[PDB]
Amino acid sequence: GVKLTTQAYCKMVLHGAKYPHCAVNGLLVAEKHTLFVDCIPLFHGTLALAPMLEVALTLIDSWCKDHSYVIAGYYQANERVKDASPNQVAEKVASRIAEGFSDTALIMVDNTKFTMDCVAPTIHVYEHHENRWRCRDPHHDYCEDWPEAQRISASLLDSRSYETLVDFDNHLDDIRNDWTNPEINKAVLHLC
Amino acid sequence: PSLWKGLVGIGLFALAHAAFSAAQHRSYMRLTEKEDESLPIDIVLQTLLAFAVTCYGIVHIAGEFKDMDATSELKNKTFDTLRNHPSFYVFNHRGRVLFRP
Repeated sequence: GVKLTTQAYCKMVLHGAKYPHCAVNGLLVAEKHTLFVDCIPLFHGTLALAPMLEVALTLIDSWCKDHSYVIAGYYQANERVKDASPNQVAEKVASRIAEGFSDTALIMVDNTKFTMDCVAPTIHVYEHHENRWRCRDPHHDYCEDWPEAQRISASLLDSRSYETLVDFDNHLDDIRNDWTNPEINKAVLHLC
Repeated sequence: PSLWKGLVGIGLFALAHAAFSAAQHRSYMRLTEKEDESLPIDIVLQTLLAFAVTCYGIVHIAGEFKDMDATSELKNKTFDTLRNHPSFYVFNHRGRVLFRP
């Protein structure tokens, strides 16, 4: 029972398109069948480094608890086309975030199905049971409004909004780049 | 600015004109054969002023200095660039599948 908003999917596609050649990751925050109300990206390329992940998670927790949300999911898109299984980094990060709330489950953007319109749900949701991480049913419905997610992702990609998208790494480069990226949020609101 | 370049040109032109004047004045002596043995004040003043302006322009034309501290131009090099390694590029990423094949 994992539920994420359409804006979460459009953010997924936006971050995948921003750095197509580099594996990316990040978190998804929700309020306390969980509904992932919002998302946040962080870093790309090298992902096995600990200090950035720790500082990130701390900042995510601070920002979310200041505004009543709590981090409740982890996403990671791998670099290789033929790769769809979680690595050590994703598994340990998902295990650590799931220590707080058991409803937290991992999601991975399967880059094999990544297309212009996102014809099929690219994200695959993995649950932790029996101390093991395994994928859910692919035939399950993932986004709340699949045609809406398709159209908004297509419009955002065709509008060249992926270049304007900013993740946590750009915030690290310069704080002047807003890591909360409300620009994509207002674009989503205008499109909807 | 680029006008500096233009400036130096006129300076050389001025110097060139001085040469002509000097040549003519030499002909003067070669037709007067008097105990003058002195250049006109106008030509020497013009030559010196042309030299001054041309050298001042040339100093600008030489270019701009570069700082010795190696961390000057490397300050703006974010980590998103140094990691690319152009020789070791891999084309098995989501870019090809996502974009038009």
